[PDB]
Amino acid sequence: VQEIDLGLTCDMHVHVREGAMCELVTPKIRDGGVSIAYIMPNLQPPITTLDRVIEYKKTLQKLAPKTTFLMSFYLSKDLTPDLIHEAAQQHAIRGVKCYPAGVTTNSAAGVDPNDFSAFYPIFKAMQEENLVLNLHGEKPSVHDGDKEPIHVLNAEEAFLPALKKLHNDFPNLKIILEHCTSESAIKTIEDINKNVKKATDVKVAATLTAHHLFLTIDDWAGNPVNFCKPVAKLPNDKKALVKAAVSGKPYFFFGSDSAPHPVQNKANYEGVCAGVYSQSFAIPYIAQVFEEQNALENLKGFVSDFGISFYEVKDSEVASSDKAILFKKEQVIPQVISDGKDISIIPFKAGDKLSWSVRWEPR
Amino acid sequence: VQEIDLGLTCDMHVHVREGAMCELVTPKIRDGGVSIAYIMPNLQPPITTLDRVIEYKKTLQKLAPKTTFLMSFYLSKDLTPDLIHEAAQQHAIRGVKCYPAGVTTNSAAGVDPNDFSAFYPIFKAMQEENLVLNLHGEKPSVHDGDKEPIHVLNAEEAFLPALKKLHNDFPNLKIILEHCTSESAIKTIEDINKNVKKATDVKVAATLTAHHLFLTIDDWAGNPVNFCKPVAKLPNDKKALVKAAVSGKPYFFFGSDSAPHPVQNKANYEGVCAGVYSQSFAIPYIAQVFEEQNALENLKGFVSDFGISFYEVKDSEVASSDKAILFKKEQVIPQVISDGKDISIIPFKAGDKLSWSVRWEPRLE
Ligand SMILES: [Zn+2]
Ligand SMILES: [Zn+2]
Ligand SMILES: [Zn+2]
Ligand SMILES: [Zn+2]
Repeated sequence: VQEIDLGLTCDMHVHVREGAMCELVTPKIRDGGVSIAYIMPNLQPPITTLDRVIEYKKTLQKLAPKTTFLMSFYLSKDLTPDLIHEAAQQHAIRGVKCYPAGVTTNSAAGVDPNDFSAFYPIFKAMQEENLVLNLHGEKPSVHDGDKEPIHVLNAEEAFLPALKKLHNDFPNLKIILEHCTSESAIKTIEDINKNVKKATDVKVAATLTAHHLFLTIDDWAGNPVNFCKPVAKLPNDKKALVKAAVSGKPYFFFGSDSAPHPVQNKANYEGVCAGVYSQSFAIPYIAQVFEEQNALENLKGFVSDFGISFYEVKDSEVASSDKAILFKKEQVIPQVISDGKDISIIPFKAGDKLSWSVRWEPR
Repeated sequence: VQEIDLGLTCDMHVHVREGAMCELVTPKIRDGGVSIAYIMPNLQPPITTLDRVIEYKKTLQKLAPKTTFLMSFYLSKDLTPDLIHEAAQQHAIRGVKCYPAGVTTNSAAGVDPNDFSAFYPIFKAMQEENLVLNLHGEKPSVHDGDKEPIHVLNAEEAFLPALKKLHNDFPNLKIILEHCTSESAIKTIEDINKNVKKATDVKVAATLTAHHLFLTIDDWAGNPVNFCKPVAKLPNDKKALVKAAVSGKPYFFFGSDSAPHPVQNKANYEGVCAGVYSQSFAIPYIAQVFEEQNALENLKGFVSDFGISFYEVKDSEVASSDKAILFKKEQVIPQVISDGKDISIIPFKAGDKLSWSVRWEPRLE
């Protein structure tokens, strides 16, 4: 019967796809306890045009009238500085998401993190419009050449100098290292923020998923349902991520990277789709971690305050002022999330018990 | 055509299962270029009795009369020193294979490698009978307690102290660290063999698979068909394995760990079966590596000489004196291996090119 008032919760890294999948999962943002969602653009084809991002947002709002949607473009050679200014001036986007080519779902149209300079006109326009640059910070794999090989376990660490160069070259650009998975990345974000004294001083932040606070390599070795990018790494990495999430620092906040796939796309003998589905119980998953760490006092900062501050979400843009309330009523995660038609998704931690449930309080 | 006479080739780590799968796969030992096969025992139930291992060998010999079968027991709670002596004296087994409990396929009846002491009477009997102790050298994963976490990436390295203690405590026992996957393991096998002058000096050997000479973690992360145990690890590990395989050292030789699974046991969202199926093109896979490494002169040692020497295979045990001839005919690995009934297997490197092919020639002398 214990309750925690989390206010206007934020999930700053959401995939809702299109079609019937989108109709199934978009109402789960609210059901999982999230008021505000930052919507990723890696559709097929990626979202790179104004009319597409406008229609997509209106489609989400039709499906969930109480959810606040922040939208993004997919970083691509199709983008122009003029397009960035137009989209920003119409409040059609809040940021631009960068996928390195080949590293994850629908990243074939993505970029080379060896030649980010080709997108400096875009970053310049984003900086002028106070838009956020979201990075999938993994270098593409390479096992040859003059250089130490890059593989799924060190690809994030190998990306960190690209992060530092972007922050150096665009010091007023807000940049997010999305879904951090390595101890090395946590330390880099902390070191970048060494001189920050209030939350509004943060320019470079990192999001943390629910599933990387639980998983290590042992959990997805043999279990495609736990396979995502960046891959869950070693116990020392998991410990560093959990310490960061409960740290109370303004430069870490919640982004689930909830990535829904129909079960048949996870049960492949080759080319398994990467992604973990956590939307249905997003805030309860996080509460489990914060309870185990005796850090529930810091839950609201991680899932509400810090994301709102970083994205400068105004009360005038919220779709609903309802507050998310956690209450300590145990529940069992179902085996599947289904639309009763052709889509079944296996949820993260299917079959496990969670100590907290989430409801909504007006005003 | 360029040809290499590989003679009596051996694959010292073979799974052929039972029933219809066995009927499909056992003929592929010969088709893949292998004369001598060491047959692993992790059946359901595991092979732990004399009559079972005798009847199993008879089944295999019927399916492949020209293949030489060396048999093993599974290291289980039920094994007794008297049974080791009995099976050895009847030439019913050449060794005993140890699976750490829970680490891989049909390992639930296996051991705790943290307390091997309960099996020391078995190892003493094996040592007296000159039987080989085959180790799946991985410690089971542990994430609780206060000691070192163990996970799929360091479980082999974590096992290496256990290997050294067994070698120290049973210095005359032939021991194989099966399917090595880590640079750490290669270094340990190399240092155990620091003072070895000829092949017959080797007491502790290691087998290397075909697929660990190709694969890294990147290749199985989203590809269940490439998932096996021990998992393929980092590029630095694969570098060490390939260098060991072409080293010409007598303490490394070929064991495929070819592990057939029906495709439906790989296309799972959880509990993907561990194992790569390499039998159908076993020797051509290895030839690919030795060619790319410019070490084809060392191929015969890796796939024939060293395994025959370590297991002390005699001409009198040999089911057929046919010689395996590698010839430089490019070929394309199929997408599926099937029996035309209910079984389809995805072979290793399905769809790829191989520079070599294999055929058989009689001994005419
Ligand atoms: Zn991503
Ligand atoms: Zn994502
Ligand atoms: Zn094994
Ligand atoms: Zn095996």
